[PDB]
Amino acid sequence: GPLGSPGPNSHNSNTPGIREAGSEDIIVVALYDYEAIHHEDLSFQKGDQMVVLEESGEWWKARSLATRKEGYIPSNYVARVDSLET
Amino acid sequence: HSKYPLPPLPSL
Repeated sequence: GPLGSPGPNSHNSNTPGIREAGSEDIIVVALYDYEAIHHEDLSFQKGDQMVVLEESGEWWKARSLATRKEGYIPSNYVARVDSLET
Repeated sequence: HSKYPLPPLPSL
């Protein structure tokens, strides 16, 4: 009788830590202390920095750079770091 | 999210 020995050849695909690009991080400093006045809102302090991710209109969804939290924050209560003067 | 006409600006 004949004979045969099995043995497949597993494979896979995936790229490593390919170079990065396309940055984006709107940093805004709280112009005034905020403790989530209304629902759906993040709480911060006057001088706290947040990473604005989404900016629908006024309130933007930034992540507190203190607790790495995530929630909507008032723009009228923040000021882009690159929007500071003297 | 634009739901409220921004919060009431404080003093300092």
